[PDB]
Amino acid sequence: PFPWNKIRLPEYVIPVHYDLLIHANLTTLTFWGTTKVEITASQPTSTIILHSHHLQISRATLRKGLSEEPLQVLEHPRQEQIALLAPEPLLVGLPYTVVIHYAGNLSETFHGFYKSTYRTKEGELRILASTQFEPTAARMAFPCFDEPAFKASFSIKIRREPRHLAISNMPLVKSVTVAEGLIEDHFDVTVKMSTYLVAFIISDFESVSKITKSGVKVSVYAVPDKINQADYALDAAVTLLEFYEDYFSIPYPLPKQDLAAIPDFQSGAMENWGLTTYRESALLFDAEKSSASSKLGITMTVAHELAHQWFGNLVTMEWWNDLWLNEGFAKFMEFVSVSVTHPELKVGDYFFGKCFDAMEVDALNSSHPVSTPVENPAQIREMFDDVSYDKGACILNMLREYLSADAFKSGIVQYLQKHSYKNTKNEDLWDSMASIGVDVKTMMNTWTLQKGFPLITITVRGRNVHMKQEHYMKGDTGYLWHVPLTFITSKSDMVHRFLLKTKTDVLILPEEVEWIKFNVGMNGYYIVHYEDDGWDSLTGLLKGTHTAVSSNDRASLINNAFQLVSIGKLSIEKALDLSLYLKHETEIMPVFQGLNELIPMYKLMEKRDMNEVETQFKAFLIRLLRDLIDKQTWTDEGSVSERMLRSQLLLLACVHNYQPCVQRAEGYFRKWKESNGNLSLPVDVTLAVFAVGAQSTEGWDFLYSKYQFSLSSTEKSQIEFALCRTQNKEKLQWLLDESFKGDKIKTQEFPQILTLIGRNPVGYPLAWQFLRKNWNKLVQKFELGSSSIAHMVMGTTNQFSTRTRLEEVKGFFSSLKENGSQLRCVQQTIETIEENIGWMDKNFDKIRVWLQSEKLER
Ligand SMILES: *[C@@H]1O[C@H](CO)[C@@H](O[C@@H]2O[C@H](CO)[C@@H](O)[C@H](O)[C@H]2NC(C)=O)[C@H](O)[C@H]1NC(C)=O
Ligand SMILES: *[C@@H]1O[C@H](CO)[C@@H](O[C@@H]2O[C@H](CO)[C@@H](O)[C@H](O)[C@H]2NC(C)=O)[C@H](O)[C@H]1NC(C)=O
Ligand SMILES: CC(C)C[C@H](NC(=O)[C@@H](O)[C@H](N)Cc1ccccc1)C(=O)O
Ligand SMILES: *[C@@H]1O[C@H](CO)[C@@H](O)[C@H](O)[C@H]1NC(C)=O
Ligand SMILES: [K+]
Ligand SMILES: [K+]
Ligand SMILES: [Zn+2]
Repeated sequence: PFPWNKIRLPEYVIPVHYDLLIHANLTTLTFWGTTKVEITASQPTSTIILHSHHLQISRATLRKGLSEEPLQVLEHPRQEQIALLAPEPLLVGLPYTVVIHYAGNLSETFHGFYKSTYRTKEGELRILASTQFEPTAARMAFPCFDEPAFKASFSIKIRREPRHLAISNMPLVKSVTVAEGLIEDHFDVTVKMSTYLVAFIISDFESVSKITKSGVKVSVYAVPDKINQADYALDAAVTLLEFYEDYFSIPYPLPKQDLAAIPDFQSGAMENWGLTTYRESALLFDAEKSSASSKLGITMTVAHELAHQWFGNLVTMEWWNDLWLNEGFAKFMEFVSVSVTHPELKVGDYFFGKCFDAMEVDALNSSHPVSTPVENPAQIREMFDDVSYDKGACILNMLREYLSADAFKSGIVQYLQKHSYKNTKNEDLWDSMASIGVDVKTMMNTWTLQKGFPLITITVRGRNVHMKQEHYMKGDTGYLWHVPLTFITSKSDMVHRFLLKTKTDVLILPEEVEWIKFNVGMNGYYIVHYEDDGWDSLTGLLKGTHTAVSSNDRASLINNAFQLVSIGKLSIEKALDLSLYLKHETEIMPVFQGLNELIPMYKLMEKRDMNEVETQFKAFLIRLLRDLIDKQTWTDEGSVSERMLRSQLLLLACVHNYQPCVQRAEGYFRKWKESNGNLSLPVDVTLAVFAVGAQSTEGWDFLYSKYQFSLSSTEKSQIEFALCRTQNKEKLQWLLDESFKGDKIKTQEFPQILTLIGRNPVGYPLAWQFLRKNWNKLVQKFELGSSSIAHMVMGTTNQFSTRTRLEEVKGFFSSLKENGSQLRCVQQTIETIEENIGWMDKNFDKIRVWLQSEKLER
């Protein structure tokens, strides 16, 4: 019988130091290790439980300090634990070293100690071996006390062949020849840290480097054929690292930081201390072929991972229930940092957007509080979602606006200083912020310990402004938040603030107003509804003088109008009437928000027998933006904002067959193709151009023939997108089969390819079938409940709208039993489908008839 029956490890055996030897064979795909960990026991025990997953342990011994003893090894593969059995008890307070020799196979997934491949520009296959342990995979590389609060120092030794280069968290102290054809690289001992942050990579990478003003050596690593795309990320890393050292008032503790581009990577990037890892697409920039969105993306990702060096590495959450302490803060700092470091990106314009994303999931019963209990690996992995990231960021933005920016800054600095090299709970952050009436802790508990967000309802009767709060949920709570409300009026540009702490309250204006708008700049995780003549007043404002409020305010009105349709407070008709203001809009955020609210309506239709209204609805959309579409140049000119807007509108108009866009596109593609790819296309039109070109066999085959050889993450992305738009079912199967096989398109792309095909009007049946027939191998490759699996579940089902379809979805996921039926994402699609059924049963006919009335304009 295994002597320990909990998922969590015992509390009373604590490691202080690991000494890790790793010898990998990149030709036989095998590895051998020797882990030594120094421990002490606070209670007496002759059993030591630690984590191990898929390692074959050959031998385990216990050292006293001279004296050595063999330990009996027991295995519990479900708990992912081994029991080491001592012949004598451990004496309390005395030091012991546990020594374990074991072996493994390089993982073929994207986690643990795993295999990654690439092609040389001369066509030769190349293997490297990299790591990804967050949250629970460290234990697949080396046996350990694999929970984030057992922090320890690490001394890492990698044995390898001369032709390879090894890198890890810390600098290389020395390289020792241990046998003919075998070198041992010794890395310097780390600072105290969590096991999930250990990293190592064995490759033939090349590097470029730059020294910060503070003496940190920053380096980017990539494969030899792509190292000339590292320059932009290197400049960015230096600037951002310098920024944070100043902002947090705590220098970066390590002598070097490396940023490595991995050719096979499941997430976008990872914060391992001193050795941050990235998808190639999240790190490498090509001056001539990369997009504005990709440049924006590299900067933010680097910003994010370097933020983690303080938030996550230096100060770490005690347990994964409080993961948002790492991920919410990192996501937020992206915006804090990059808006000083790269003001030309104007990233603050886009902050709002994440908040609305979170609200899509958070408005459902299947959401969870920011801070919420989890126990097993799949549960822990599911914390890496939009609540921990995006709501975590949003509520911090909210707290920040509520104290000064300086006060906020002071709190986080005291917090980082006090908890340096340690672990925090949710309550520790609040004690810090509470020590800079004002009660931050009660306030921030409402935002972290209960799910969802409030609807604030505004009633104006003369000078009295009645504010009311209740819990927003799509189909009892009595939940209450402390909401920092902001607002502006027709009489002053000055922003007014009210802390609504109660179900209702009232303020008195010094004079009556033509109009009033709440949640200014959308710095608040809540939505607003206006009673009486309120929305007609706001709709009249956007139709007469839209620039009376900001872009961001316009975007928030659009979103809230449609969110309120979904719970019955506003009619679909009044919201679409508001949409009409977009005829005159010019700014990226409200145009994109409109689209975010309107495209999904035709998406639901596309999956039904509804072609008359689908077509009317799409005509209306293009007509709504037609002026802004016709005003776009087929160039790469302007700000990042202008470019992203350009690229999206051109794609949109061409996908909906607006004939002037299409003919131009056809023409660009013909000349491109007839030069055999030699002509340079403007990057911003290339999506639109490839999408049109891929509608012919000639064009699709041609496009695919360039994918083989491309080195540009953007160009590959653009080709992927275009090929997935084909209406030939045999080609959509191929793409699905191939990316899954991973040889001609890499499997890291499969999730998104599966989603784009699920979005294809004639592809959705194929994508839903493929996910079902291939579930087990996909779960093995990506893990339950990773984001990837989550994105696949929702990407293939969340646009369904019928009961027949709901029963399909329910029946499949139920059959999976212990292998997927408890997944949070499955509950989320189900409730999404359920909301789709009712939204469409109510509004379908209303839209049909509204589209007709809106031609009493002709
Ligand atoms: C590494 O992979 C090999 C081969 O895929 C594993 O060895 C096999 O184990 C299976 C299943 O128990 C046996 O039926 C086979 O006969 C084995 N093949 C060989 C060549 O030994 C091996 O277990 C893996 N290592 C670890 C730790 O899991
Ligand atoms: C990994 O395993 C290979 C295959 O056994 C090792 O093989 C060396 O390389 C070639 C390929 O077979 C042989 O001709 C050599 O003679 C083998 N070793 C030597 C010293 O000559 C390879 O060295 C191993 N790599 C690691 C890192 O352990
Ligand atoms: C939010 C993005 C800008 C980048 C993001 N990376 C991170 O959050 C890292 O800080 C995470 N700590 C890495 C991670 C992601 C998924 C599973 C395990 C581990 C990612 O999506 O990978
Ligand atoms: C909301 O959540 C809980 C947990 O799954 C459940 O008991 C309850 O049925 C849910 N409410 C509705 C309307 O489904
Ligand atoms: K400073
Ligand atoms: K969960
Ligand atoms: Zn992160």
